[PDB]
Amino acid sequence: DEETLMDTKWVTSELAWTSHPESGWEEVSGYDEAMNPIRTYQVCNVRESSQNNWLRTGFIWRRDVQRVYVELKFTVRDCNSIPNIPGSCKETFNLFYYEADSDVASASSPFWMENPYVKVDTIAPDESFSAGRVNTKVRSFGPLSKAGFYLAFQDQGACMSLISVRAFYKK
Repeated sequence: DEETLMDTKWVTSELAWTSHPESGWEEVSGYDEAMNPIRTYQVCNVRESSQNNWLRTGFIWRRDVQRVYVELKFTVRDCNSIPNIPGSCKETFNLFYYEADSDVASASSPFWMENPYVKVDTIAPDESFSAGRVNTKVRSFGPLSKAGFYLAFQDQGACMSLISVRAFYKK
């Protein structure tokens, strides 16, 4: 038994998450594996140096949940399949969370807050398009003690697409 706290596939308009910088992660009209229309995020600045692209979700109320699970579905381009690629190309991204007692963040505020985004994990693909298949990975974090949290993603020079994100808890 499970309950969903947030799912990107619920959204029919726009996620309108916060990209820092704007030239990094980009929201796009996309498709899941079953060709449901859904909102996706992508980033692929593979020929530029010094990439540190962050993306932060909206605020998610945690209820009374101690440990949150996060299901990510994503695709990654094999670095070595990209013509004349610099050696800095990456194939992983990082997942973080940020606990808060209220929706303190703002897309107009500076991105970095008093407390750190706390790392959940470095996420690697099982398969990368080179052809490969959509990757599905589940990670968790906690114990939580504040009213809610944000999730956040860091790219540093990969070419990938975040197809969906679902935060849930196990009952």
